[PDB]
Amino acid sequence: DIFNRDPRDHYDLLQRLGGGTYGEVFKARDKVSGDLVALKMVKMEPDDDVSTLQKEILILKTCRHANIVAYHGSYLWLQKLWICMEFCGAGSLQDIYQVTGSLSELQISYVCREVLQGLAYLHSQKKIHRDIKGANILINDAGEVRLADFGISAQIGAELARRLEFIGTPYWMAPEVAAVALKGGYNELCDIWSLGITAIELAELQPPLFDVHPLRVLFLMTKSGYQPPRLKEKGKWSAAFHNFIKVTLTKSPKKRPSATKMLSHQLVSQPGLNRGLILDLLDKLKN
Ligand SMILES: Cn1cnc2c(-c3cnc(Nc4ccc(N5CCOCC5)cc4)c(C(N)=O)n3)cccc21
Repeated sequence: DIFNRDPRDHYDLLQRLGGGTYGEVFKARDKVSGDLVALKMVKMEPDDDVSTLQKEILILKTCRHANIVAYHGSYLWLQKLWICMEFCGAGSLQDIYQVTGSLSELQISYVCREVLQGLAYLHSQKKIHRDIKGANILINDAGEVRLADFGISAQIGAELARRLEFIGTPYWMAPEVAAVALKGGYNELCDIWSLGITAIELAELQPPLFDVHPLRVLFLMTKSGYQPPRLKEKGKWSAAFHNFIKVTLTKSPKKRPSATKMLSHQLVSQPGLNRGLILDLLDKLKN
């Protein structure tokens, strides 16, 4: 399950794909088969013991869904944990929309249906993703949509920095999460709000209030009179898209619909939503 060797023994490391609080991701090629993979490297600390690593690796290996990037294996070498996973050729939806411009309503509908399928699985497994945003939803060359990981709980190494990162960038978090370090707590329905913000992000190239200082956003979003965000151009979008934003962005978590409930919403249960819509989007990259 966890190899005691340098990942360089089995893989040719190619370009750095990106990074963040979750670690550094590299594109790699299997030396024998020639197949491409992604390797995420995380620096281990004196508290990351192998018993805890073993426990978290078994969860990484058993949490499997078609809409979540598949785990392939792992290596622990010179205080660095490397996680081998499926390679998503087109990168994240953020990498895509920062070239193509805004996604169409149908493209957003398909992405939301695919993400809701992933979230419904994670929630049935008593997990909360807590990291839904365009940069964390990956696309392969076939137009398939996959969550980069199962969220903040998939983090082995530097978990606290990743868990607290939203405080400096809270734009995608539900009001109940933004009320950090207060009595409230939250549940899996915070993921539904984050999916609603993400649908705005794909339509507008940034989440609502992205230009506002993160500490002012935390302050406003948790005020009693906070009005949940809306799409900026009423006319460009249909009544179904406006309603999907209205219900996913319900301020009270006790009134917000579940991932399974959202899967029957008119926007995501409509005919013709398939990977072909994202193949059309990836063709825009060529020009
Ligand atoms: C939280 N979080 C966010 N991202 C991840 C990832 C992660 C990140 N990037 C990936 N690939 C990738 C990135 C960029 C591009 N370019 C294409 C051409 O335009 C420029 C961008 C291509 C592929 C992959 C993967 N599996 O392939 N995974 C892994 C783990 C956690 C994560």
